[PDB]
Amino acid sequence: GLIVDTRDVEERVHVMRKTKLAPTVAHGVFNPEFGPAALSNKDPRLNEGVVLDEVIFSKHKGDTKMSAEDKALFRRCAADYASRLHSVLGTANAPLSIYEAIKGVDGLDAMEPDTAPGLPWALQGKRRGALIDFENGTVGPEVEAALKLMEKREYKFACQTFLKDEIRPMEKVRAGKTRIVDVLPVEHILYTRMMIGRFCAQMHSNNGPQIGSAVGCNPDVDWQRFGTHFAQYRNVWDVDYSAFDANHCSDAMNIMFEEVFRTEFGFHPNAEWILKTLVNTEHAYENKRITVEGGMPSGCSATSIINTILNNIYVLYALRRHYEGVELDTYTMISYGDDIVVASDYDLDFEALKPHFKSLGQTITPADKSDKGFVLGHSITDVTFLKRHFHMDYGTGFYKPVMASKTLEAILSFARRGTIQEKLISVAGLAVHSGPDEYRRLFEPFQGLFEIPSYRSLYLRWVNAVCGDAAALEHH
Repeated sequence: GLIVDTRDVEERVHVMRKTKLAPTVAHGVFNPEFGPAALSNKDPRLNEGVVLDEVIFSKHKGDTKMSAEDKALFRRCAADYASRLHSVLGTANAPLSIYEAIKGVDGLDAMEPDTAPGLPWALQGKRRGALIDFENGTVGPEVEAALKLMEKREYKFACQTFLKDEIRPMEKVRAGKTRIVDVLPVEHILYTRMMIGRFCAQMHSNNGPQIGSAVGCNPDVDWQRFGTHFAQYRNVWDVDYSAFDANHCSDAMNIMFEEVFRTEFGFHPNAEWILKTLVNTEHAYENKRITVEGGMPSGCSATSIINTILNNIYVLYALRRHYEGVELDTYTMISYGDDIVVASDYDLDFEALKPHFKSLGQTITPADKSDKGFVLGHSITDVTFLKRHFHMDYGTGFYKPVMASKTLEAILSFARRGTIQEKLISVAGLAVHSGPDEYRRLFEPFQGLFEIPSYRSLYLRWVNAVCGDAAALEHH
């Protein structure tokens, strides 16, 4: 986005912290080229000249203003995608009750009871639980007051910059490439969920190529569904973006919000309004207040869904800006945020699409760097989606999500104190797909210290998850 103003204020919003990640027994064995991101400017690992503040906001290099002709085309694309989306999902998009927004509904998890509350609550020493009764699904006086301002469209707010405590490749760690979470006030998240939580739950429940979204999918069971679909096309491309979320221009955001969340599609008039509050935002970092025009805040409610919707419209837009007669059936795709897989029987020239994506402020390049240009002929077995490859399981003939061993090793090398056992059971679910031998090697360091699921048990669990009938047939 475009930083239009920077100012210093009296109130200091703390951002520096201590990492909660520590090495595990596997770290000494795998020696991963990864480490916890720097959470302080004083971190000795940072390179000379690295100012955490600056690096974090360096992604904002402008808000691309689209021509009248391009915005008209973009609206047509947004409306065409919206037509497909609501045709598949239906129009039961009315507001969620306060209780439902807090507790959740089928397809939408409940809100986090103890995560950051945002501003100005964090400066007042108030935690989320002091504002909302998460057990009974009710809100206190402070939130109630804020909701009234939102119903009247008079609500104002500032985002709290939060450093993401996570593992990253060391090269990025040293460069100070610590990612962030733009924490919005809890009442804002609550109201956003009230306005579009219904729609979000439905998108989760209907994930797939038809609506171009993988948000809410379960790789274990869905890779077979996604794999068989894409294996049917002549060409498959996996695209990479640079700062996808930060480079969404205000024109694209506003237009998308205007065409997708219309009252005629079952949404309350305030759904478009609350989403639009995300376009021009104020961010607090220590004593600084930075105003940014354009770009999607990080971690805001429905972030994955919004980014995925934009990704779908971007592809339709770019193809139509280059070719004539392009429609939704000209190609097929699936995306999760900035992650994306596109396919078509037509020999689409993605290299030529670069300038068209640039008109949106987005920079695309092939996911496969062993080629300074897009090529034809790739298949579903050559792409990576959600950090997973599409491999055929020889035992069943079903596709399974396989993660790179270097990635798994890195994941296994660090953990928050007291969570290792639970983390291992989770990663085991990801590692089973790498096969018996690699599975054994990856968990070898933990043997005897923690309970490691047998490869056999996880494989059987997976077969039934992907196809219950197949699991049953094996018993005739």
